[PDB]
Amino acid sequence: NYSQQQRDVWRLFKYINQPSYYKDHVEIAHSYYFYDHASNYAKHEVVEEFYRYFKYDTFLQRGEIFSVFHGEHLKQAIALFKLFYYANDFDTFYKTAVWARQHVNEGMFLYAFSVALIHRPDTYYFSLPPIYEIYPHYFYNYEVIQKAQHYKQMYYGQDGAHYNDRTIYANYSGYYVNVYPEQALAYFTEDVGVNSFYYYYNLYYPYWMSGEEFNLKYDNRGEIFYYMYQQILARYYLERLSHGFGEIDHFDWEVPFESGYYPSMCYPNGLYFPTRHAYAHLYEYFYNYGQHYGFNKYAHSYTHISDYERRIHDVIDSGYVHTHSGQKVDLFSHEGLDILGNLIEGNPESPYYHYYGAYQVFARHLLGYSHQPLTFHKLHPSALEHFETSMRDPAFYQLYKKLLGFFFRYKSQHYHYYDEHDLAYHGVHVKHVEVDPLVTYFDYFYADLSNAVYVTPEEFVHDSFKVHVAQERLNHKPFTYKIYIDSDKDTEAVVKVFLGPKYDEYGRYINLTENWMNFVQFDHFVYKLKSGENVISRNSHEIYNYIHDRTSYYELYQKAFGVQFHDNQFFFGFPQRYMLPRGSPEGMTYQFYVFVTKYHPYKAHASVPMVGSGMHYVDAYPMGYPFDRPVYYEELFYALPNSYFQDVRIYYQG
Amino acid sequence: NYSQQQRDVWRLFKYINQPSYYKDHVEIAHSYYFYDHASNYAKHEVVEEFYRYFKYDTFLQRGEIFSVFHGEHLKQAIALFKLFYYANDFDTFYKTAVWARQHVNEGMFLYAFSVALIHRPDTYYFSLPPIYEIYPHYFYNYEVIQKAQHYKQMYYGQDGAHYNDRTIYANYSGYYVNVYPEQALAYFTEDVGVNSFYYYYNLYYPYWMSGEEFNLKYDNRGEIFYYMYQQILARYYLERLSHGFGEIDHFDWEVPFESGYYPSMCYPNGLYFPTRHAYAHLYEYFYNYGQHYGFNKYAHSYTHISDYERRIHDVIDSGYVHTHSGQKVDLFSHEGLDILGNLIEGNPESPYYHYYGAYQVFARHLLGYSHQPLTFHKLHPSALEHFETSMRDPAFYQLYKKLLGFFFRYKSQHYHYYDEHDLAYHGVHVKHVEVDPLVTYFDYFYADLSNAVYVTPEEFVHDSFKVHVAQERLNHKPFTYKIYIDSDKDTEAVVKVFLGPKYDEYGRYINLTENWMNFVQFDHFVYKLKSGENVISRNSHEIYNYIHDRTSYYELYQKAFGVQFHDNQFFFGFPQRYMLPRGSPEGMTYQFYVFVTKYHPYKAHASVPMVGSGMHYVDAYPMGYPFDRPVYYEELFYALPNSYFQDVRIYYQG
Repeated sequence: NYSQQQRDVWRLFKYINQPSYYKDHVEIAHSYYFYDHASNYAKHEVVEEFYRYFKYDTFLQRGEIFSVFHGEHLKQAIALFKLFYYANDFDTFYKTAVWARQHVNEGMFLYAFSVALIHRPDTYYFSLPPIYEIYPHYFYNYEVIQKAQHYKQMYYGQDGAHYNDRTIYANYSGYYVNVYPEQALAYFTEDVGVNSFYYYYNLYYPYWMSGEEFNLKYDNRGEIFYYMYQQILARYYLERLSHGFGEIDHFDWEVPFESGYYPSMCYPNGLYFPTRHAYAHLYEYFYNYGQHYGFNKYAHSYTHISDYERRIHDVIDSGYVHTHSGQKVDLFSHEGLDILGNLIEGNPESPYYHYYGAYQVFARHLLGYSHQPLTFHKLHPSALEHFETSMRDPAFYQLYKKLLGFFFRYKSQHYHYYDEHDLAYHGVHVKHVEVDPLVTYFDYFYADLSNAVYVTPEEFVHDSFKVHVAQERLNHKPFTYKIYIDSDKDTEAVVKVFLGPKYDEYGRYINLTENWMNFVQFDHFVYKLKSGENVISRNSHEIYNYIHDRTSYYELYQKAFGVQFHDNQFFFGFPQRYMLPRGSPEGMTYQFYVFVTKYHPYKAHASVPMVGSGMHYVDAYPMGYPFDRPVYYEELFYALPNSYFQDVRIYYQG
Repeated sequence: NYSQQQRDVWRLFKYINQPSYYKDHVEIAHSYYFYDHASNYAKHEVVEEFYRYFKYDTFLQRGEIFSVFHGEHLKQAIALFKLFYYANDFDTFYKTAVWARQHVNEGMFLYAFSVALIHRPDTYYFSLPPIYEIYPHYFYNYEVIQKAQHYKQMYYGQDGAHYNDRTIYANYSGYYVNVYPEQALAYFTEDVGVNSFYYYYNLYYPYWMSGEEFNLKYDNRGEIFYYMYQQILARYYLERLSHGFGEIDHFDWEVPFESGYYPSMCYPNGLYFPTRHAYAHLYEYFYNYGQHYGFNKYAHSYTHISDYERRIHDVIDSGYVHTHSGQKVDLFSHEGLDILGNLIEGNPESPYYHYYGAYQVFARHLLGYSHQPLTFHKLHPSALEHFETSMRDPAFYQLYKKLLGFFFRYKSQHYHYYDEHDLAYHGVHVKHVEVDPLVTYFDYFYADLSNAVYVTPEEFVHDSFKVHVAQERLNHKPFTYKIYIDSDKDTEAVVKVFLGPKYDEYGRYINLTENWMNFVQFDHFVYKLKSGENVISRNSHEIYNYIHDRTSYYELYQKAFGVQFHDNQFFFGFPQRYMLPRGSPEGMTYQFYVFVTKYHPYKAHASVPMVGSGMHYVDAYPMGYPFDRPVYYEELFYALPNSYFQDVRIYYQG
């Protein structure tokens, strides 16, 4: 049944670094042969491609590091995902998944299987075990994995109820070593929930998936790319303001990269993560000094980065894009932001991928600053080269701020600033907003770390060994804010609440003209107004639209994890405990912007909740609609009756 | 009388940038002739030297910038000070002062006159008008001086009670321009009181005054140099911790100076203060690029700095000093810290001035980073080259931290860490300490800015024009702390209270081993204990021993300014309103260390309160006695019964 399919899906993720020792899994893997049948998949091309990869010494063996930002790794993972996705029936998909689990590389199998599960018509609504639990090596410092393995080695017969079911109290990166100050925001950048958010966003909309083939173009994906990255940057800026940090550092490709990253994580094969030192020179000569290369295109990541940056600048200035036809494509269309997002991201929907390329891929390779692989099968990728650990690197935020500057330039040059009438909602007036005291504190979070040790077959079958990891994760006391609206008739409005800063780290007031980009979508719902006075009450545990529209969320929770506050993986999901940025004992001061507008339903492609169905969104206004473009008159945003600015102090206790 | 002499002394300081238009002053200057008499001064050599300077085109004319860190400026100022000081009777001193006022350069006259007044036997107890009022061009941005001159130009007959007695609301450096972040602590570094403190300290113990000739060796001057600069650095560090800043930046002479200084002040001759840009190269070539020099020793300030730093390193490592005899002088004596202070400072008491030189002079010249003077009479000095504006430059604090590192090295290598017995005070026990809530806030301070404009003779005589400047200066609510001591007999003890940080800017606990240098002397008094329980009550308005022992203070206040909270100028004087570092709304957390010890009277050379008389001090223990040397066991300082650590939160309101 659906419950049994869910349980089997979860079973498939146990002890990924080891072969599946379940009897059914072993039998299925040893007896099944995808190429032998070759008829149960909707397409024979996908199976033929995967067979070509698998047989003729062009496949990533078990035990090798997998990176989705390496070309051949990506090609093989795509082939496996297509094999999983084009299974005519779920039974064939399960047999293929079991075989791949037992035979295909661990990281490659995990990525292909996850993308298939979120994207398959049948298994879209399947919950997935938290990634930080499945593959913990990417989420905890090696001082935690090594301690878990200490307990595992010591747990043998003697000393019962000792070295078992033990809680490892992990610290964040800067506890032991005095790492670079930017890594002081380690409890946020290295939070398992935030990295899970980024990883699940990339699972939902992979940078290599084509919107024509996989229906991701009905979700725009360019506006998604832009809005998701801008919201991540804005939430990071809010956290930095909380901790007294300033705006994210600006960096030049031609100046030594002033920031260094010292990861504390380790690969399951005993290989430590690459380290980027302070003031690292990013030039071909310096970042390939003392290396072989010769036929590695990533060795020249600097020249490719400069080329793609130049091309993006040119297309944004002109507003005219080059296509394979070499013709003139208008970028001023209604969906010009979408075209720009596809162009910059590098997804198969890019106007000309050969010309604009994957700027982010080469930027991550260069800023990761690790040795170029001697061979395909001997690769040493950095944090920036994985989705699960990208947010841990400050260079991640600096790189994507450099990217979003391009979108800001496009909007500034080609978008007309909103006037009073465009934002006006005649007959609606937000009288005042009351928000309960916003308090943020730290609490311990317990996660099943047992997947980081090597279990014996009996232990595997019975899960006898248990080892937890406890981590201080920011949490907030539940709050409920009220919105009072005085309408003129029974209209159907859309309410959009934003969270942004009012004062910078130096206490200076930030004008909306230089502050529109720092606003974080706090809630985005639809309310049916009535003539006269209305009161809108919203709880903290009812907000599912943080920095992202998730309208069909919680119906998947009520089914999969609804058989509380359990890692969803449904849509993207920002941690409910990280919604409010850390405050101060005195209370760092932010402001909430409340907006109300008439309903504009989105062009939903289909009713079924699914990636690419278009059912995600609330309204058809541009994402972050009031602040999606530069603001030329702050007093205009203050004077709108259907708007309201309200100031709150978030209090940190601990 | 004494009151009339005080009033005449104050009159001498009115409108320094202009000739004295008082009738008596003009008559005295025009009729008097110091060389004509040549007998009223105790020495004919001083008058002959000043005459040689004054006549034969080797004197600094009126209207030229004066810098005490220029060799020939310093020589001329010394000659004038010696002329003022060796006046056999006060009447001759007054006639000479009037003549110099009307004829000698303004800055040179002001410096020589002030040093003479603080150092003369007769006029030691004379109060002096606040320096920030006498010569405001060194204490306020030019946007204030130009506005005062606007009012002065507009104030002519018409528009009465308008453009007169006007209050100019001045802002600190970073209000208009987005200057380098280190200048964010502008309300402290640019506070008139703090700069007055430094200027008056340098008036009291000039770097060129000989302790043999002027009795400054009975005040050690080396321990004074060290302790004053260390306490200034520690108070600055406390302020930085308050504002979230860290430890003072360390800089290498061989790396570009990463910090830049943009002063907003202007010279009275319309010349703007030199600016040091970010990442300034300090090498001979770079900081003399495009300049003439050729016979300016300060052009090679870098080589001299390196030489003197090398010599200081060598003497501290060896502990053996080179003298004109070229012999071996023990630096391990009881007064070895004094010898080291004289050696580093460069005062005439230096063991061999030719060999160790004035490291601070050349360091200030190099870090000031201004054009080398084309001529003696055309000089463009920086903030670091004046005593009144040194503390405004972050390079000041970085330079003197680099200096005090030398003393730290000397103490670490050659001083034995205190044990339990050395610090023990048997029979004394500090039970607990109660300190009232420490609250710091901002208030407006009004200073007479009228000395920055050019008045007509009638206006000069009647002081018709009045223009004030209002500035937000940190102030604290009055507090009273209690110290409970349980003694065994009626002993006579010395109480030493220190203020230092407990947590750094990142919330980490600072161990005493790395925290002994950050403790600021809060109070240092003597109490006559009694057998059994004692309670010591001390008010905030009774503390005169902040970062400096001033035992004979307030008897000069009760006479000169006692005919409240008026700028003293007596001894050094840390502003009473800046005693408590700025807190936070949540409350930045510091700690008070309370120490009690048996009385060790200082070797007072004379009873009369005076510079060089030795009457300044309380006890004969080394300055900052508990923390004058590195701490090898913090638990030792915690375990001493006669000690006590108490934690306080200082609350910022505003």
